[PDB]
Amino acid sequence: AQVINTFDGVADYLQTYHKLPDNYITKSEAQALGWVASKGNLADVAPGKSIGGDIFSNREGKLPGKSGRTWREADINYTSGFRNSDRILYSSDWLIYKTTDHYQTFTKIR
Amino acid sequence: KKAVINGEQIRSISDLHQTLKKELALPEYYGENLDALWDALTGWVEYPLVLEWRQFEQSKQLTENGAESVLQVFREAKAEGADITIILS
Repeated sequence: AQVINTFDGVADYLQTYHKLPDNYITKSEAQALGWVASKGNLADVAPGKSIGGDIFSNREGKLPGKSGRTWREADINYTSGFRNSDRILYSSDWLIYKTTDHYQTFTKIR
Repeated sequence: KKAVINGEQIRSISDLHQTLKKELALPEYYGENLDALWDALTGWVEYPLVLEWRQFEQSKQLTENGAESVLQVFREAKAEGADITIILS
C-alpha cells in the first residue's frame, strides 16, 4: 500500500500532516508483533513496516534543545532485514533533521 | 549475549565504543556515540545481555564523564525493558 520511507517524502508528510506515514511503527509495537532486532525479522512479522516514532533523547546534544521541545526519530530507506544507519529526526515544533552515519552528524532539511 | 569491558585497558572514549562494538556485535556503521549506542541497545543487540564492566573507576578516569554517560544509556535501556544485566566490578 505505497510505502513512504525516503527523507523528503517523510519530511513533507511530517510537516503537512504532523505525523509519520502509515508504514511506521514504534519499537514496542514491532516487538508486540513478534519483532526481534537480533533476528532482523521486522519485514517478516510486519511487512512494509519500518521502525519510527519513538522519542529521541538527543543524548549528544547535537540537535537544538529547548524547553518543551521533544524529539522523535524514524528509520529512513528501510525495506527488510537488519536496520540501516539512516534516520529522520523531527521535533514537536516540527524541525526536521537527518543522519546517514548512525547519529554521528546531522543535517537540517526543514 | 555476554559483553566484557576491562576498564584498566580503556584509554579513551574511543577505546570504549570500539570495545563495545566488538563485545556487543554492533553494526559496522555503529556511530560510536551515545545515540548510536541507545539505538543499538534497543533495535539491534541480542538479549538477554550481560555486561561485565571491570575496573569501572579506572576507565572513568581516562574517559572523563564518558564511561558514566555510557553506563547511563545501558541503565535506561534496561529501564526501557531491555533485558540487560550490568555487573560493575
